[PDB]
Amino acid sequence: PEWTAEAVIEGCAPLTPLNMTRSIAEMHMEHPPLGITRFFKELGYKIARFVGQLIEPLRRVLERHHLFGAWQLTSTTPRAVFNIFRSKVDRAPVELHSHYPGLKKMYDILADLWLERYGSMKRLTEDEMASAINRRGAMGYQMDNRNYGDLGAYWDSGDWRQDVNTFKRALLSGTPTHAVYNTTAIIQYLPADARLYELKVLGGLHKYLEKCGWSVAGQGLYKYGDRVKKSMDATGAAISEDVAGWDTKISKGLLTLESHMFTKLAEDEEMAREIHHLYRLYADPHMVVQREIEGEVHDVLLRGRGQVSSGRQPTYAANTITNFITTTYGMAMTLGIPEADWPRLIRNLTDERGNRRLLVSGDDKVLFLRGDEARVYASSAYRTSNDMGLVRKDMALEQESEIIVDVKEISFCSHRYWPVKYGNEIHYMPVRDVGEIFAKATMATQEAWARVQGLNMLVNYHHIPECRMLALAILSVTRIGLWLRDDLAPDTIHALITEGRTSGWDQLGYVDFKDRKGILLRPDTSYKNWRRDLPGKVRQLREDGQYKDWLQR
Amino acid sequence: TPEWTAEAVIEGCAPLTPLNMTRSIAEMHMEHPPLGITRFFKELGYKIAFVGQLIEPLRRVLERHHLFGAWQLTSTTPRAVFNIFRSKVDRAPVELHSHYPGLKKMYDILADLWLERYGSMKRLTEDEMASAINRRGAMGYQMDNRNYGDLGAYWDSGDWRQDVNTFKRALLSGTPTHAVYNTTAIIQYLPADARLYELKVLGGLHKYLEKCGWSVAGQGLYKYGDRVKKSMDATGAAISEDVAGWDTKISKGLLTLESHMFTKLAEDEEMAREIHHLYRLYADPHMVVQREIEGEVHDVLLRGRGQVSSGRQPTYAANTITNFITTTYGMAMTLGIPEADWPRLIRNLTDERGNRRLLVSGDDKVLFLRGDEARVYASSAYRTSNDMGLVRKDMALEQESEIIVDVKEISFCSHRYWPVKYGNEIHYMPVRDVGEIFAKATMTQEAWARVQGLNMLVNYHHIPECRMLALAILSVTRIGLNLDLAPDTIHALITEGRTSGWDQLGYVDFKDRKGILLRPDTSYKNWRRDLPGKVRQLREDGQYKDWLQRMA
Ligand SMILES: [Se]
Repeated sequence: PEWTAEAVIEGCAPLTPLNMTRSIAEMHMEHPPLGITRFFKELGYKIARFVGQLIEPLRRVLERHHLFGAWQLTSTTPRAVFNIFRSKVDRAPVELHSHYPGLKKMYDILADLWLERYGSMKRLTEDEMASAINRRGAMGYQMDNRNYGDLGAYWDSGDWRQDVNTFKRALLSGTPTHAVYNTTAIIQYLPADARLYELKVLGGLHKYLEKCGWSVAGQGLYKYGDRVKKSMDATGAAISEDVAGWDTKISKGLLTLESHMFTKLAEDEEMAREIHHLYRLYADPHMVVQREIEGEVHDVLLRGRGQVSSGRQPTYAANTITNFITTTYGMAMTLGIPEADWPRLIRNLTDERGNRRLLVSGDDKVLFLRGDEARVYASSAYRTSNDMGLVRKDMALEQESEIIVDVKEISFCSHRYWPVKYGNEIHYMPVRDVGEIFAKATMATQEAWARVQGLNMLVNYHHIPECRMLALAILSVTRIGLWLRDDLAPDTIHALITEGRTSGWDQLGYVDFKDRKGILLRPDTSYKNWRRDLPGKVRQLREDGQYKDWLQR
Repeated sequence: TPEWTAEAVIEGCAPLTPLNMTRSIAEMHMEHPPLGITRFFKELGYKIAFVGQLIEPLRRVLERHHLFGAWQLTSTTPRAVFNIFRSKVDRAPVELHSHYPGLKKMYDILADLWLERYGSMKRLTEDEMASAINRRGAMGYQMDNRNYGDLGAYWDSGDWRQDVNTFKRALLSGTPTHAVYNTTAIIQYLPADARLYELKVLGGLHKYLEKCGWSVAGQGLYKYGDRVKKSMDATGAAISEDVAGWDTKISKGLLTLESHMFTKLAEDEEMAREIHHLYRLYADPHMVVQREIEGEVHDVLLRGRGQVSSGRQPTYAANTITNFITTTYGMAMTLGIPEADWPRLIRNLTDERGNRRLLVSGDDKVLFLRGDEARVYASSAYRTSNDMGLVRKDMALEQESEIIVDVKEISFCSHRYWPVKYGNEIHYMPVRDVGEIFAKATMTQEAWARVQGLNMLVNYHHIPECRMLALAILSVTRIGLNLDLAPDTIHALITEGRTSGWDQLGYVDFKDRKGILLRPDTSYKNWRRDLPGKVRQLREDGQYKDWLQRMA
């Protein structure tokens, strides 16, 4: 119903709403709006086998002492879909605060460092686009009638070349086609022709992130732990605070600074107008979310103001940049760093020099500081993020930050990092609750998709014994011939970790036996019987194809 | 029509039987039948066709009183290349002699010692390769059509990854691709993909040598004199004898022992097959040399048997191993050391214990012995090396060896070594004819010159004219090229940081500044006089620093 006024950000082109009458009509609303949301404006509504068996003998201890989670409601009813929307998404971002000129100055600094060092940003190419799509992606309501199976099918047909140009021409006129977000359970995504356009236009942001020492873009999970140890060694204190529902809290004001920075990176004038028009869409999101009232399912069209959508490929790069800026800003403000040193500050963070480091990935971030500046930051830095509504999760509003002094306690990208011996080298490797690893590996071509999880798990989680054995069991049960290949050997793994200074199955280390507790499986009777029965269990599932014995390693 | 002698059949060793060279020979595009005017090689066919300006005031003195010549002022006509080759390379190695059983035992003893102590040998990693290749290296005729600029452009492209596997797979099949040597003026080399493969397979030999007390592998030249003094201090006499054209005299029989030894070092059986197949190539060398007859330039494909090519990355490591084994075998035989003590002898030479010491680098060797055993070695040890054709350069066949008793008379790696005082320490530093030093040092051009400036300052600061030129080079080249050095780095290399400053970097004595070193006469003083102005005259738009201030 009643929105606050927007912020007036000097020096920035405003994200004026586009003419959405064409895109709204493609959704085919029938009935007037009910209006039961507190921030979103309703405009109208219309009437609507391999990994699992391999881990089944471990399922009971995984449900009881770990986060396997058989408590998945499977089908999210339309009533539950709307309930999640109303509690998590239907909340007004904080638009009015006094930090935009400071934040803008830092967006400008980062943009200038990037142009100075690496030049202007280009649209993605077809091969760069081809390597980045989720071929399993959905088509969207506005394009189901064209009958493609998914994104990969619609990509292979080459029909996207004309839809993307059609989408681009409609967007640049001010009256876009296919501009209304679809939702699933809340994941928000535009139709597939819109997603290839925004991937082509903004996909280059990832390239800059590959050059920044405070980003992990284009690095394997196996590289993260040493980066955490490296940053911790140069500082000694870390602050890792998650924000509750980060996507839902980004303001239209911050999106304006995002658009302003990205247009500044555009190589030509037209590309800048494309980026700007994409953000006119983003800051004025229209989406269709299901409800259920009196046994009747509705598709509900709702209008919001400037949040961040789940299923846009640029979101990761965009969230990563904005999380870095806002964190460095609040940090610089709290520590009293003068504006004149802000260029050196961003430069140093990018180059990993000095005694302050950041690691940022999406809404996930770790701030590294010396002991004295950590205490200063911990006592008051929350005041600035609270002004912008970036409220920290599971903490009281004004609780002082927890200061981490043990590198094994630093959580980042949902993992902690422990030292694992590789020959005479030590490298920090990821650990999380093995229920979560196993849950992803089995839910989150079925024999084809299973063999990827086995290849994934062996490279990334070989130091967790149960993860190596499930990986070797997956590889023994999936058939041959369906960076990591059928010929995946330790030499491939040692090159990723130690650049080939180690070799052989013998030099792939494990975690200490004492720490195989808590998040990892305690080696108990259920574990021993799983291991004892594992070779017998790989033989009963094998069918038809040719196979190799892996558990012997 | 050259008629080779019989080969040698060495017991216990896999023979280096020739490879099917048909495919690799066909890659050279030969057009005409052989002329056949070589005495040893068999012709198969033929086909048709900054620093400089800084030292210029010393050009006259360097050309008359030192070994400078007129650098980069002449090139070699094709007739001259073939004369060079016909005189130096076209000579049969000595394959038939009685020393192969004794030599194999020591090859076996050394291989067993390394395995026991340091484990098996692995192929180099991609970082290990990258940090050892010669980026300006040539591509080879068989690879010019791929339009790479040099080896670095080839390496940075990542196209080498499959070519090396393609080379590997052709080699192991017995019919290699790209196995014929190219030549330049005589340096011989395979195409760039082959040199990456052979560096990958055999590049690990270097790691073994860095652990041997008789090797200077992976040590800077600034460490050599102290090694010479330390070996001299433990012995009292030295014999330093150069072999004329060492590469041209290694036999196929000796290559069979090298291959035999390195296959034993391999960490798995397919590595062993790769090494042996590479030596099936080395022992059966095909190369293309130029010649000129009646005004017509030829590319002549020639086939020989079992000598050593220089444009091969493992050649250094292989040569110093064989140099050590043949020298250790000759000394043991001549001194009457029984076979049962050969394991301890090799171990002791590796550990720098006992009263016999060796220093080996390529074909350069110095044998350190007590005065008594030095007399025995000098009077007959040449018999054994003459038997293997390793004839000593510039001496009669049976001239007794020169016995050296003054540590400063010892030549090793083209240098002699004089004591230079660093604070209260003495360290032996390399000296040679400064005409050679300046000649060796004479875009990428400015970057290259500045590296010669940093190298010369590190290695030759004790030579005054060398320090001054290096400081001049450091003042005339920009800051920030693609190569901050201070004396704190130099002392760290020489005295482990026990000394410090410019004022503790020693000089040679004034009296010894003659002969090989420049005499500080009128040409020298005028050169020093005009150097600051020539430095300013040669500067271009970069950011420079003055270095001449660090002397006078
Ligand atoms: Se395992």
